[PDB]
Amino acid sequence: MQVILLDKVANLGSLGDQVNVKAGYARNFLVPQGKAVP
Amino acid sequence: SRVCQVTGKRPVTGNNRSHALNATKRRFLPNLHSHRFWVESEKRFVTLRVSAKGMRVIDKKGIDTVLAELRARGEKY
Amino acid sequence: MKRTFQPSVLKRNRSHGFRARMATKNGRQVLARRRAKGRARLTVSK
RNA sequence: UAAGGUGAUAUGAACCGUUAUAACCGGCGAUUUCCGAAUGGGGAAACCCAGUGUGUUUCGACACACUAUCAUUAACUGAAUCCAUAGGUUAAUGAGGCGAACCGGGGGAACUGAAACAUCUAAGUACCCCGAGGAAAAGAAAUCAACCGAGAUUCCCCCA
RNA sequence: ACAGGGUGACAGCCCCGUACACAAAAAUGCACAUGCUGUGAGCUCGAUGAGUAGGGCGGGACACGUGGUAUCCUGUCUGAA
RNA sequence: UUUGUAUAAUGGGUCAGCGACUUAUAUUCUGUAGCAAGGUUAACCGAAUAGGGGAGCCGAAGGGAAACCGAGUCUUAACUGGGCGUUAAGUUGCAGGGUAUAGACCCGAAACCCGGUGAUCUAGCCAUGGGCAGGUUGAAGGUUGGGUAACACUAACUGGAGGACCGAACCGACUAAUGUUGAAAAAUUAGCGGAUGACUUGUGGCUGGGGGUGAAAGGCCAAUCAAACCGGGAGAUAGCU
RNA sequence: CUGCAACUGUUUAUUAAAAACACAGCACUGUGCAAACACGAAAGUGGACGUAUACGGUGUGACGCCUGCCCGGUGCCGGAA
RNA sequence: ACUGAACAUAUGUUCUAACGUUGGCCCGUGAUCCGGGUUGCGGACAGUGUCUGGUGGGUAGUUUGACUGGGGCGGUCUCCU
Ligand SMILES: [K+]
Ligand SMILES: [K+]
Ligand SMILES: [K+]
Ligand SMILES: [K+]
Ligand SMILES: [K+]
Ligand SMILES: [K+]
Ligand SMILES: [K+]
Ligand SMILES: [K+]
Ligand SMILES: [K+]
Ligand SMILES: [K+]
Ligand SMILES: [K+]
Ligand SMILES: [K+]
Ligand SMILES: [K+]
Ligand SMILES: [K+]
Ligand SMILES: [K+]
Ligand SMILES: [K+]
Ligand SMILES: [K+]
Ligand SMILES: [K+]
Ligand SMILES: [K+]
Ligand SMILES: [K+]
Ligand SMILES: [K+]
Ligand SMILES: [K+]
Ligand SMILES: [K+]
Ligand SMILES: [K+]
Ligand SMILES: [K+]
Ligand SMILES: [K+]
Ligand SMILES: [K+]
Ligand SMILES: [K+]
Ligand SMILES: [Mg+2]
Ligand SMILES: [Mg+2]
Ligand SMILES: [Mg+2]
Ligand SMILES: [Mg+2]
Ligand SMILES: [Mg+2]
Ligand SMILES: [Mg+2]
Ligand SMILES: [Mg+2]
Ligand SMILES: [Mg+2]
Ligand SMILES: [Mg+2]
Ligand SMILES: [Mg+2]
Ligand SMILES: [Mg+2]
Ligand SMILES: [Mg+2]
Ligand SMILES: [Mg+2]
Ligand SMILES: [Mg+2]
Ligand SMILES: [Mg+2]
Ligand SMILES: [Mg+2]
Ligand SMILES: [Mg+2]
Ligand SMILES: [Mg+2]
Ligand SMILES: [Mg+2]
Ligand SMILES: [Mg+2]
Ligand SMILES: [Mg+2]
Ligand SMILES: [Mg+2]
Ligand SMILES: [Mg+2]
Ligand SMILES: [Mg+2]
Ligand SMILES: [Mg+2]
Ligand SMILES: [Mg+2]
Ligand SMILES: [Mg+2]
Ligand SMILES: [Mg+2]
Ligand SMILES: [Mg+2]
Ligand SMILES: [Mg+2]
Ligand SMILES: [Mg+2]
Ligand SMILES: [Mg+2]
Ligand SMILES: [Mg+2]
Ligand SMILES: [Mg+2]
Ligand SMILES: [Mg+2]
Ligand SMILES: [Mg+2]
Repeated sequence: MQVILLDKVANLGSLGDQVNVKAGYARNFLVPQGKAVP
Repeated sequence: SRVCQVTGKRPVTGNNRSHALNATKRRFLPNLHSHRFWVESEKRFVTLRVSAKGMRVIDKKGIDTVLAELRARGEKY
Repeated sequence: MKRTFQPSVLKRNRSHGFRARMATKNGRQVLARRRAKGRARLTVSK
């Protein structure tokens, strides 16, 4: 799943970076926390 | 009922077939799971009973778009 | 000797009466069949 | 429309009528107990028991009308929890039940045949379920054809 | 008008009918005519259906039993232009 | 029905009425009629048993797996060969014989499957009520006296235990006789077992058919049980009578 | 005098009441609780408002004296290089 | 597949955010259901779907020849002299 980061996430990247994460990581953590978006 | 709220997937019947081609009736069930979805717009979690396939659809179309389709079909959540 | 039919009106009505028949779809099918055939007496109900 | 008649058993009793409110026939109305989806609650169908509001009262009581559920919409209200949402209340609109066949869909046998029997058959038949209509369903080519062409669906006769 | 029924036996002319010609205060069906309200046709410029087609696995429907087996449907896992 | 029946093998008390080779479509053969190298139309149109409609079907050519060739063709490198063909009768009705598919001459299983109806009988359980004349026996415990360092132990009284005893009601059902087209589709008579209990009984409730329930007999589940009853698949199938 | 069953019970409604079934007692075994197990496409419910001195399954069948040898076969339990 | 993240060397440990909870408390609420909330405990395990090997009289459909001095048992079943 391709996501756009809205925050500095460790071993991933910084704000405004497109990165490919496992869907579960995005779906269940990054997005609901607000650390990323699609 | 074992029905996916997103896709409408439900149990379908078919056969088991032996090596000797004996047919016995069986069902194929959808891969259903209850999942809490974060609805960013409404600042809340919504629980849907969805197939794994339905979860891929939600990823692609977004939950807001999918919830609209549910409201159109008149399926509560 | 004690025979099989031992009447109780309460039991009769509860087992076979109109309201027992109306309680289930199969009971309602009994009434439909009996109406269709044109029975004078639909049930044991008196 | 009429000289007879008030349905029959059915005899008579009391009557009605004969030139047009006798009767009879047709259109439109009125009345339409109780049970039954049955819907105010309940219930062993044709019964038991209410609430609310209007009146009325000779203070004994009486009459009438409302009062189901669910869906949808709207309004108002409203938790945990700050917003909110869930929930709650009221209103409006609709639904439910029945029905011989025909129709679409969800499920779906076995006997039987195969001279046994398991693939296969019977048969997607019987049957159960849901839905719908006067019909239903199907339908306007990501279809065929064969280098020529045809031009949605359905039904009938061929092809066989 | 000899369809038919009835009448004390098997009736064209006894009765009721039949052929044929007529009929509606009222309600109502249908076909045309015409008021009114809603309706957007036509033209121009665009747009052209994605968890989809296709695929793997398991089944099903196609006359076709998976077979060398096309095409269709999809429970499961994927996935274009 | 049989090799064979007066047979003491089967069936029929008698009479009257009813009761078994059908129907549809396809196919082949025979008869018959029409037309004839042709014959005939289907659906449909038509008010038309007419007429239209020749889409088709059968026939006038076969040989070869086939391409293909064609009064020939196949086989073979090729036939002196050999196989199948070549000498005009077909076709459409109508009637009939047979075959095919259908219940297919009629009647008849035991069964299988599907949907319902049943626990008013009975099995188990659940709740709530009731019943058990009369007579016996005499557990534990206790008291008092004896006895012990204190216990222990011991006699009498008291006490009232028990799937305890005898025996009616009540519940059963061991024996015999009777009855066996019964008084009765399970009883009567004389005896018999239990009878304060793992007892018995009333009322209501729950469990449902490959299911229940079973102190277990395949017992019982409405006089029905190695798979209830009713309706349906259904005219199952029957190389048998 | 003796067989069988310890005993009271239970059973083939309608040809069997028994030596059959049950039984207290015994043993093996499963089960740590959302228990095993059972009914149920499921939700649930029984087990149990119990908790290993408990619950389920299996065999044996009061009590007395006892219950020998065999783990090759079949099962079960355990190991895993 | 639902199903994620670190770290060390496919395997382990740690983590929380999916998921579970038949722990506690709060609310809907007059409620041992259910849902929501808060929190704890488990935690990418468990569990469910599809696929797959094993096991599987627990259940189902069936099969289990003929001759024969009755049947069974025995013998025989095709070919040659
Ligand atoms: K009513
Ligand atoms: K079969
Ligand atoms: K056969
Ligand atoms: K057979
Ligand atoms: K005469
Ligand atoms: K006449
Ligand atoms: K796909
Ligand atoms: K004979
Ligand atoms: K005889
Ligand atoms: K014929
Ligand atoms: K002929
Ligand atoms: K030749
Ligand atoms: K001829
Ligand atoms: K026949
Ligand atoms: K009772
Ligand atoms: K049965
Ligand atoms: K019965
Ligand atoms: K003895
Ligand atoms: K003994
Ligand atoms: K006895
Ligand atoms: K027994
Ligand atoms: K051994
Ligand atoms: K062993
Ligand atoms: K939690
Ligand atoms: K897992
Ligand atoms: K088995
Ligand atoms: K012989
Ligand atoms: K002999
Ligand atoms: Mg009511
Ligand atoms: Mg009422
Ligand atoms: Mg009441
Ligand atoms: Mg057969
Ligand atoms: Mg209508
Ligand atoms: Mg339509
Ligand atoms: Mg006469
Ligand atoms: Mg395609
Ligand atoms: Mg596909
Ligand atoms: Mg393909
Ligand atoms: Mg496939
Ligand atoms: Mg003889
Ligand atoms: Mg003779
Ligand atoms: Mg004689
Ligand atoms: Mg004779
Ligand atoms: Mg005979
Ligand atoms: Mg005779
Ligand atoms: Mg030819
Ligand atoms: Mg006693
Ligand atoms: Mg008895
Ligand atoms: Mg007696
Ligand atoms: Mg006694
Ligand atoms: Mg036996
Ligand atoms: Mg019986
Ligand atoms: Mg059976
Ligand atoms: Mg049949
Ligand atoms: Mg028959
Ligand atoms: Mg002896
Ligand atoms: Mg005994
Ligand atoms: Mg005894
Ligand atoms: Mg007996
Ligand atoms: Mg006896
Ligand atoms: Mg024993
Ligand atoms: Mg078997
Ligand atoms: Mg069979
Ligand atoms: Mg033989």
